[PDB]
Order: sequence, then C-alpha cells, then structure tokens
Amino acid sequence: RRLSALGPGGLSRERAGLEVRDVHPSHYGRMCPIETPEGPNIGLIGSLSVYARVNP
Amino acid sequence: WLSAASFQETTRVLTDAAINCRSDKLNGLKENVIIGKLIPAGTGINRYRNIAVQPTEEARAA
Amino acid sequence: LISQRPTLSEDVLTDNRSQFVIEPLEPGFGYTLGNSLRRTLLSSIPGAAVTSIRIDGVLHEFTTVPGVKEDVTEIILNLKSLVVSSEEDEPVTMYLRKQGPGEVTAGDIVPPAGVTVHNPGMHIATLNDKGKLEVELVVERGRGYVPAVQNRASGAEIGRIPVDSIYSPVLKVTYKVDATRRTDFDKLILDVETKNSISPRDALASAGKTLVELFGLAR
Amino acid sequence: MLISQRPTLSEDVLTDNRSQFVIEPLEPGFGYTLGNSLRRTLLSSIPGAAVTSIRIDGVLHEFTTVPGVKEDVTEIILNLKSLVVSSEEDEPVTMYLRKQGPGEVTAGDIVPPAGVTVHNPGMHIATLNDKGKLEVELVVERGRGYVPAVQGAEIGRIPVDSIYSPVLKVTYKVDATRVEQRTDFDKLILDVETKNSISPRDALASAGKTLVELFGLARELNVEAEGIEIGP
Amino acid sequence: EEVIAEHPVLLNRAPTLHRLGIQAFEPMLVEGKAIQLHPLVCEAFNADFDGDQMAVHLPLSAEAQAEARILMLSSNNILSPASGRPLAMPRLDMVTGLYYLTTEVPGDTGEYQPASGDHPETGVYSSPAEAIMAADRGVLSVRAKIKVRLTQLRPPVEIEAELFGHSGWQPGDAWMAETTLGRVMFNELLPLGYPFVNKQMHKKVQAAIINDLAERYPMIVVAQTVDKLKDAGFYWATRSGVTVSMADVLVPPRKKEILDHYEERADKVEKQFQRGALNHDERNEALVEIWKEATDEVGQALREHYPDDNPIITIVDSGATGNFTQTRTLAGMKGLVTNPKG
Amino acid sequence: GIVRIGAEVRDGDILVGKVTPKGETELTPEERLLRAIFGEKAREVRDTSLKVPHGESGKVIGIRVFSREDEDELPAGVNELVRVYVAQKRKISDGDKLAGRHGNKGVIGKILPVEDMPFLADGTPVDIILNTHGVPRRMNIGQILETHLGWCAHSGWKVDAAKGVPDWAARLPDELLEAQPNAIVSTPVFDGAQEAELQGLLSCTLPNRDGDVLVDADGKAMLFDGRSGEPFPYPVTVGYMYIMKLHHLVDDKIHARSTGPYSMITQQPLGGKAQFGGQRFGEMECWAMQAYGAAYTLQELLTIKSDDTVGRVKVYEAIVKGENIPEPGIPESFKV
Amino acid sequence: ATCYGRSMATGKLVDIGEAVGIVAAQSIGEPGTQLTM
Amino acid sequence: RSEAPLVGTGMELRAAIDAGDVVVAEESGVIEEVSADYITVMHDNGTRRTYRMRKFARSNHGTCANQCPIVDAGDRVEAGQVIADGPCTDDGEMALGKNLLVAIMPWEGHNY
Amino acid sequence: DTPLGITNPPIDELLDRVSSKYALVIYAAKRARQINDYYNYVGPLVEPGLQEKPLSIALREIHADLLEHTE
RNA sequence: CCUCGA
Ligand SMILES: [Mg+2]
Repeated sequence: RRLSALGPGGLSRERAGLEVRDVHPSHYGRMCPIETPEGPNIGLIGSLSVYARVNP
Repeated sequence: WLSAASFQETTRVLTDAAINCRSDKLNGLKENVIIGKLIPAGTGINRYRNIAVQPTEEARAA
Repeated sequence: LISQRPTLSEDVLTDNRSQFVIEPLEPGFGYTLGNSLRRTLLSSIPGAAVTSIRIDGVLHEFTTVPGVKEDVTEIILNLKSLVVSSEEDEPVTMYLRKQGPGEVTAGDIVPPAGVTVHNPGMHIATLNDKGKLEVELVVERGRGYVPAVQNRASGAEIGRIPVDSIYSPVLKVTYKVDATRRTDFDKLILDVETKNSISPRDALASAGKTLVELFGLAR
Repeated sequence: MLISQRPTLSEDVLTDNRSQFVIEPLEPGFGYTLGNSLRRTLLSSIPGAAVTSIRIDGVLHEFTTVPGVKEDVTEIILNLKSLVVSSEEDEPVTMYLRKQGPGEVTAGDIVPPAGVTVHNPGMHIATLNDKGKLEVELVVERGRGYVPAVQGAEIGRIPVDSIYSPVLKVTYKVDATRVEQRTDFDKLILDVETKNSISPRDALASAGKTLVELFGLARELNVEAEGIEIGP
Repeated sequence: EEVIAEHPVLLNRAPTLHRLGIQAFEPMLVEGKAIQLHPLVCEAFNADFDGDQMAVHLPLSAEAQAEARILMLSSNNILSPASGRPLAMPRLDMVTGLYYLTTEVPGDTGEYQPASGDHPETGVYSSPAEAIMAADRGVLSVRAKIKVRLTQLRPPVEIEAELFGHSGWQPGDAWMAETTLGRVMFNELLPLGYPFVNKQMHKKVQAAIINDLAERYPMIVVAQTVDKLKDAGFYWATRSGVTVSMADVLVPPRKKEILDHYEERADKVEKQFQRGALNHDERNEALVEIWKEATDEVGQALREHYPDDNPIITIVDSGATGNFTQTRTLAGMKGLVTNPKG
Repeated sequence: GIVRIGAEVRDGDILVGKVTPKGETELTPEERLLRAIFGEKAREVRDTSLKVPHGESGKVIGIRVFSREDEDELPAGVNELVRVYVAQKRKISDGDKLAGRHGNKGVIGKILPVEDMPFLADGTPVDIILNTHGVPRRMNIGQILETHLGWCAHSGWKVDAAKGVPDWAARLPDELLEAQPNAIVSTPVFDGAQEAELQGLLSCTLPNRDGDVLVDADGKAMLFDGRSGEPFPYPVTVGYMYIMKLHHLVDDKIHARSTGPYSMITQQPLGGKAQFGGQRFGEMECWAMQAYGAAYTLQELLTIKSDDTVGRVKVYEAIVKGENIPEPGIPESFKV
Repeated sequence: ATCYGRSMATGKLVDIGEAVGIVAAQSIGEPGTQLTM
Repeated sequence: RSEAPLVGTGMELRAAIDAGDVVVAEESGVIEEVSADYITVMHDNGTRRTYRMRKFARSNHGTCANQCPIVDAGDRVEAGQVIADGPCTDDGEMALGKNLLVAIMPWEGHNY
Repeated sequence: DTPLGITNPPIDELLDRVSSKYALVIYAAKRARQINDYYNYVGPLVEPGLQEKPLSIALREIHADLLEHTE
C-alpha cells in the first residue's frame, strides 16, 4: 500500500525539497499523515489511507 | 597541498600544485595522519616522544 | 518488654495452598522474614521435570508429525505444562504411544516406577485417523529453571530434542504482616500455593532447612 | 547432585567497634535473600540494656536549663542516650549520678548498682560551673532494638529514647563474584558498627542463632530434601 | 579474565561530535551480548538506551594503552571541554532521587515539635544512626525536619565560625543541626571537609555543588562523589513514588470559561474582518495574539491547580527532565500549530 | 560432506565441505612435506568449506541440493548448489528491543529473577517495569490510558446497574456494562473509550480469586520489593500493556573482530558483520583522537590495525610471542 | 599556554602539546544542531 | 505462540486476513480432515478444497512464517472465515506482541 | 577511598611527578616496554603482584618515585 | 544504490 516518491519519471533525491515531504492538506483521507520513515526517506515514502482507492 | 587536496576542490588544488611544482613539507596533523606518521601534537611532539627513562641508582640498589 | 518464643501455625486453605502464621515477631521484621522465605520458595525448592524428548519420525523441533494437529513445537509448549514428580535422582524415561483418532493427554503417558504424572487431563496433542504418536520423555530431578542442555554438551545424538526444564514445584507465594502498636509486635502470614508436585508444608520445610543451613554460617 | 558448594564467611576489622563481613560465594539471588534479614535481625533482635527515663533534681518547672550547667536539658538527654550499659536484671534498675562543684562529669561519676556495668566511663555528660551541682536518676532496663521516648505520673520523670540494640549501624550490599561455570552468584557485604557491649563477631553470631531458630520453626514442619553444603 | 584485567578499551558512539565521544574504560566481563555503559557518561556520548549501539577498540601498544589510561580515562574526562563545566552529573532519575531525598515535609512522621508544657519535644537524635533506627520503625520520616547531633560532617560556614574557630573544626567535633535525615545522608556522600549543605537538592543546586567540587577538589574526588550520588539517586528514585496515571494528569478547572472568553474575543476580531476594517494578515495576527494569550492563561490556571507534589510537577520542577509547556500540552491545551509554510 | 539434518551447529562448524583447487605454489612448506611424505598424490586444494558464521547457532532443519550431473538449471560454470537452513530459538535477552504501540521503545537492561521483581499483594510479580521519567515528556500518554484499560480487560468488570445507569456509563453499549476476565476490546481511533468511561471501569474492576481489589480507582497498586521484602511506599500504576518484540536483537547486532579479511584495493579491513568486518574509525573519530592528543593510539589505529600489510603480521606475531608491539610502517592506502 | 588559559577539560592550565584548534572547532560545532530560525 | 492484545482496535482482524498470511475458507463447508500439514473442507457443493500450511518457512527478513490450523474435524466454516493462523495472528486478528503486566516506576536505575 | 584498577594510582599525584599528561604517557609506556623486554633491561622496581601488566608496574614505579626522566 | 537503525 506504499506511495513512493522516487524513481524514473518521478523526482530524484537531490531534488527532494522540504515541501514535497510536508503533509499536504490534500492528503486528508488519501495518504496517512502519521506513517512515514524517520530517516532520509521522510515524506518520500507514505502509505495509502484506509478507505482510499485509486481511480482509473 | 596535500591538506588542501584532502579538504575539498581536489581537482583544482592538484592542478595548481602540479603547475607550481609545490613541495609539501608534511608539517601538519592531517598530513602526518595521511602518511601514517606521529601527529605533531600531544604525545607526538618531540619534547614528549623523546623522553629518556631509566631508574634512579638509589632504586637500582634495592 | 520481654521475649516469648515464636510459633509457626499452619491453616490449610486447599490441597495445594496453605497459609502460615508466624508470631510473635520483632516489629518491622515480618516483611523481611516472609520475603526471605518467598525468595527461597520461588527459587530453590527441588522438584522434577522433563529434560529431553524423542519422537519417532522426527529428528528436530521444527516439523510436523503425520495426522497430528499440532506441530512438534506446539507439542513441546504443551509438554511444558506437564507437572511430574520423581524419586530416582538418575535420568529415567517415560513413554507415550497412542494412535488416533482422539486426544492425547498426559494420562496417556506410561512413567516408570517412582515417577508420577499429576495432571492427566492436560491436553498434549490431537490425532486423527492417520495420526500416530510415539514419544520418549527423559525425567530428571533438579531445582530452578534450566534451559535445554544442548546436543553438544551432553553426548546427545541428532534425534534427541532437549527441552527447557521448570523444576520448581511452587506456584505462587505472597505474605502480609499485621503490625500491633509498650509492647509492639508483628504477626507474619505466608500464603503458599504449589503445583500438585508437593504440598505447601513440604515446600516450606525445604525452604526453611535451606535457610537454616545457610544462616548457620554466622553462628 | 542438587547440592551447592560451601560459601565462606570472612572478616575485615575496621575499628574495635566496626567490621565488614563478606559471605561468598552465594547461589544467585541469596545475597538479598539473607541480606535484609540479617541486617534487620542485627538491629532488632539482640538484647541489651539502655536508659529508659530520667529524673533530674533541681529542675522540674523549666524543663529547659540546669543551673550552673553549660549544657541544657536536651543535650544532657542526648549524652545520656549515648551511654552504653549492660545489666542482668529482668526488672528496671535505677542509677544515680551526683557531682558538685566546678568540674567535668563523666560516665564514671555514676555509681553502678549491682549487676549493671558502664562500658564508656570516659563519656562526657556535663560541665558544672562555679557553685554547680548535679543529681540525676537514671532508669535502665533490658530490651531490644529501638523504642522511642513514648512510654500522668510523678513530676520530673522525663522518658527518653531507649537504644537497646547493642549494634549501632548496619548496612549491606550485594555484588557479583561467582564460580567459573555460572558467573551469576551473589557476594554479600555487611558493614556492622556496634557499641562496646559486644564485638561485631558476637553480634553476627547471636543474629545467626536467632535466625537459625526462626527458620527451624519452618523446617520443623517436615524433614526432607533441600540444598546443603560440604562445609559450615 | 586474566588477560583483560586492567587492559583498557576505547568506547565510541557515533556521531563523534567532540572528543568525549570516545572514552576509555576498564572492561568488566559481563553476562550477555550487550555492552554495559555507566549511566553518567551518557551525557558525554548523547547515548540513550532506545537501541543505540557503540563501538569497542582495543589499544595494543604500551603507548596506546597509556594514552587510554591517562588521557582518555572515563573518570579523567568529567568536564565538558567546551564549557569547562562537569558533564558527568546525575541526570533525571538520580535527580528525582536526590530531590526526593532532601526535600523537607512540613508535618511528616517523627517531626521535631518543641516541648509544650509537660510533653517533651521528641525531635532530637543523638546521632544519624539513632535516626536510622527510628526510621526503621514507622516513627521517623526521611524528609521530616528534626534536630540531630552531627559528629562526622562539617558544619556550615557561620555555624562553624560561631561554635568553633572560623576555619577550625575537627572531624571529632559535634554540633546540632535542624535538618532532615535525608539531607544528612546526602551530605554524607559529599567529601568530608565539605560544609554541610542543608537545602532541597534541585538539579541546579546539585550543579552548584559539583561545580564547586570541580573547582576546589581533584578529579578523582569529583568522580567518586558522582558515583555515590548516582547510587543514592537510583535507590531513592525507586523509593520516590513518581508514577504516571490518568488521575495524576489534572485538568485546569476554569479551562472552559477561559477558552469561551478568548472565543468571544476571536469573534470580535472576525466581525471586525467582515466589515472590511481589519486586514487578512492583520486578522491572522490578532487571532494568533488572542490564542497565544489563551494558551498562556490555560497554562497558568494549570499550574495554579496542580499540587506541588504531583509526580508530573515533581519531575519537571526538580529539574530532572521535561519542561512545563510539555505539561501544558499534556494536561491543559496544545495551542497554535505551524503551517507547511511555517 | 553436507551437514546432517537435525544437527546442532556452532561457530566454525562445517555445513558443506568444499575444496577449491589451488596451485602447487600455494601449499605451505608443511602441507608440502606431509603430502610428499605420505604421498597424498591427490590434487592440492584449499579448504573453502561453508562454515557457520560467527555468533550464530541452531538446528539444521532443511537441506536443499542442486546438481549439474542431474538436469538442474544452474548459472554458467556452477556444478553443485546446496542450501542449508538453520533455525534458532531466540529467548528474549539483554539488549533486545521492545516497544509498545505508542512509540515507547526501549532495549532490555536487565532480566531479573521472578523473586526480585516488584510484586502485587497476591504474590503476582510484574512482567515489565517501564520508567516513569520516559512517559510525560514524550506526549504518548496513550500508553498510560492503554495500561488502565489493559488492567480493566484483564480483571473484567461489572458496572453497577442497580439503581439505573450512571452518568459516565450513559453512552456505553450494553455489551460493555460487564466483561469477563481477560476480555477483548476495541479502542477505535478518534472514537475510543472516553476519559470518563475509562475512569468508571477502574471502579467496577472485578476482584481476584480472594475478593481483593489489587488496582484502585486511580489505576495504582501496592507493590512489594522482592529484594528486601519491604513494600514500596507509594502506589504504582500497574496494568496490562501490549509489548512487541522488535527485530533489533542483540544476536544480530553483537560483532567483534581481532583480524580478518581485507579489501584488495586499499588493504583495509572489509566492512559488515556478514563479512567479519572491522569498525570504521572515521574522520570525526580521528579528530577526537587528535583532540585528546593521543598520537600513538591514532597512528596504531591508522597503520597496523588497518593498512600496514607487513606491520599487521608483525603485530599478531608480537602479541602471540609476548613481545612489545613493533613500529608502524607505511599505510598501503597512501601508496594507492 | 598563558594566553589560552586553563584547559576546559582538565581545569588546570593548558598543557603544551594540546591541539586546541580541533577542540575549538568541536566545541563550536557540537551544539550547532540546536540552532534554529 | 501468538497472542492478540487485550486492548486493540477493530483493525487487527481486517488487516490480518487482507495481509494474506492467514488461511481463509474460500467456500462454506465442513472440515473433512485436519493435520498440522493441511486442512480439507468438504463444501456443501460436494467438492473438496484443501489448504496446505506453510510450516516453518523463512520470510525475506528471516522471521518464522509458520501457519497453524484453528479449526477442528467436523467444524462448520463459512465463506471467508479464517481456518488457520499465520505468523503474527491469533484467531484471525493481528497479534504483534504479548499482553504484559507493567509497573510504571523507576527501578534501581536498570530502566534508566 | 582507595581507588580500584585503572584509576589507581591516582592521576593527580602521577601528574605531580611530571609536567604534562603527555610526558606521563610516554614515561610510563617506555618504562613498560622496558619491563616487558626484561622478561625475555632492568626492573621491575616494586613487588609486581600476581600477574600485573608491565604498564601498571611502571605507573606504580613512577608513583613511588623509583625512577628518573629527562625532558 | 535501496529499505531500515540512532
Ligand atoms: Mg537513541
């Protein structure tokens, strides 16, 4: 259920500003604001919310 | 030049040092660290590392 | 303010639980006395337990037996509840052969002369039509808790499965004192519950004589 | 063989009235199993004689000062509790301290009745100034441990804290030094400083005896298996 | 055990932010698979025990072993080489221990109450040993104000000057102190000739004492003192009664009315904004000021409501660990929160 | 040459005997004397067998072998491929890592005898002692609330419904007015048990077998010090807390090395417990050593414990023969 | 030495061989993480 | 042995079955046979389904993935009921730890 | 008092015997390897004890003023 | 490099 930020065609780690890592107001009900890594990957690895679902 | 190259901007330091035929005296702490010599501080300075230790004759008697 | 020799007085509550009134004791002393007894009771009451087990088609802990519901690991966890007594003081062997269908309980174990199984209803395993269980259980006497003696230290061969041994026959010990304030005195009340291996009286007697042999040092 | 080795009991004598005792090596956990118990026994269960109450003639109303005397009442009581005394009488026994004139009263200046003894006659008690007298009565009884000064009467009877215990201060600690195959055993260290009635040795011995009797009360329920040692 | 005897080892925790991030110790063979780290060097390593790991290095040559025993010995590096002050002081648990040991309780058990009529005062003790025996019965509290005859502890400055020479006091000389048995047992852990400190040992007071010990006494003395303080602090912290429960987390009673008042003020500001009179940035500024003040007042009412021996208050105010705004967030109110923009 | 199923293995035990052909020039003088004396005449090999790594042990529970003589997909050049599965039963140990669900982590400092643990009035010793100083500072008071509810569910409760339904219990479902011991309950996030409802349950806690209420309406209890026997002078919060075993265990993390492999380029010790590596005495660590002024300790770390390929050997040689440690040579990495 | 002052670590005056530059850099860096906006 | 929490949420169960390390009855039936090795379900359809248990498998991170049956021979199981527990499950719910008797207090600096 | 193991003899008196801690390190280490060379060249100068490392013997020597040093 | 630990 993870939502990763890095990868080809995504953003790279040297471009990982502090603002992509913040909890965005649009995450409410989609990406859990609590579960994220403490270390370097903070705000880059988030997990899908309980009732959330991806559309086509 | 060794200290500068080991600090940062190594290509530039090394280029300029080559053109200037710089000779490193190997004076500093970092430089003796790199070559594996005793650093010139603490127990590595000469007044301390060159101590002569022998017993007093009064003690050698007994 | 003079002395009267103290008395121990038992009051049986159940077959494996008894209270013990020691009075009179010096003020401020009941707690320490009860605790010196409890720490010995919890730790150094001799008993008997199972050391190793062998199972027929089984060479190690981490596997199944055909037709049994419980893997060997769960079977050994169930065998940890086994309470047993022995008077041989040499490694002795019990046997357990049974064929399904049906439950396998501790009553299905045939011990030798001198070893007693005390909770025969205790569930060990469950067998179906194809289930057949064939077990050897070495019983020894010891005290405390001793982790599995390895197959390297003992000269054990690959088939033998060592098991963690809980020799203590004591189950739960507590105490309370009643302090009374010219001539003050503390009355101690020990509460001892055992595992059916021995009785509260016998456990307390072994703890008392261990403490007596240990305190005779200063004297 | 379900039998432990014999631990030893060694001595370090600090002063004439103070010693450290080491019991080592003890099976794991027993350092505390007999640590607190030995201390509480050393404090509460050794019999000794001590002052119970005093009557000081010359002052009943003020209960603060003694005329012609440097020290006050509370200080005199504090010095009197510091008096080490041993008696054989099961009943209370009275002593009398009387000394006049400018001088220094000590614990030898008291007349010990038959049977009782005063083991610290050099102890300072009071200093009487010019035209100074002191006549004071001292009740002494046998007892154990420490009972406070709490005990409608004849006037001038001041009850004091009774330091019956022959031992003064005991403190214990448990360290870990063990056999090579177990390395988890308890070494017990007992620091015991006593009075001059008895040496630390006798204090420990009587404590061990009282405890052996206490736990024999328990081993009397039945005689069968429990851990022993090769040597006592 | 033979070869490792007296053979020092270097311990290191990363990030090595300063030279005290590497320190030499004498190894004690231990049962288990974990390194055991003295609780006083934690500060120097910034080591807690929530999973931290550390590294071990074995000096081989005579010179390396000598540098380890002399330059890098744990107990020879007690002061921050940045500030010159000691780092190896009691921390949090020790603190609550000693702060508990040396607090004075008005009306505690065995308290000296002066002689009233025919009744004596029953507060004086011929020795700290007698007071110990008193506390072995339920008679004397460790924290009850009493009068004791002190024989083997140095008296305060003025008491010594008046009852002796200004500088003269022999270890045999007695004197009378109205203190607690706890403060007696605390001062017994300090070096002998140290003047009797009779105060509740807040962390700052312990800091003062150990700064004095660092200035005036040799290194090894301060090391042995902090070891003794550590022992006593752990013992007494266990015996101290500090515990968390939903009940100890007391709520400020007026909180409803406080918040309703500040909500009235926020409503005033909102109506002020709807008239177009107040600017948007100015509206946010006024609301933030309102709610800063409401948070402040809730925190104040919280302090006013907490008894001064509540374990949360005790832990914060002893200086052991934590601050009051944490307590306000716990029991009173969280307050305003940052934006992703800040 | 494969270890036998069911064996108990320890550090350095062979699991699969394997030999690699070394040239003749790689026979040591001794290995070349015995081979000639006894005329071994078999091709000289190096012992390249698979051993049990340092610090692990267990029972061989499974062997799996793939051969090229049998028709088995293997990579190019690979003849035989065998896996040995080892299983260890790990008891909880000093240094293992535990945590609750509230971010309250810690490692185990001491596993005490059951008799030393502070115990309740009925003799029950507690299982785990969490330090008070850790809770309030970290804002996870959820662990205390859980402990309270954990005790309520362990003891079970019976809410007094005689005169009616108390005000705190008003919003409670009927299925929560009473609960048998060790009951199983939910606290849904943001819809859980409210403070008033929780404090009520701490009143109606069912007693133990002797009719005793061991945990009062605050959640605290009286405990005895199992070391002295004296009670602890104040009530302590006790209750039931869910504690997980995290996968940061001493057995995985203990590591040590006197001497081992070295990387071929730099000649410095390899990295990683798996490779029997050496710890990295890095840049900031050298600053530390420098700041102490420990010249010789810094040199020795940087020459004969790492990089002096001849001084390495001369040093082990010296310690084994009880002599002084010799003088450092030149680090091979400077040459590189 | 006289100009430097006491060794902050030892409390006595700084010894001669001391590498005070590294100690100074470490003493300034170590609390840097405490510096916020 | 795994042990569900006394204090939980409603999420343990619904996460354990979706995680897929539990065995779940695809169709209602009766347990025909049950070993530590597999479980057979005779559906009312007349068909049988059997589920072999992962026994002491090695997970990617080295933890024991050992399934264990929780049904008995003859039991009536419905579609989607849990037949057998997984590595950190107890009766269908996620059991990640044990219920431990805790005291909150300092203790001689060993929980420092 | 009476410290144990590595903290004995006390660093303070050993520093009375020399100028700086560095001189003390070199002093002790040279005397220690002197002693160890003797065991295969003078000393020891004190009662060594059960099995004491030569560095500890040397530190006790320096404490007991049983030897001399230059620079 | 990835995921993780302090
Ligand atoms: Mg940490």
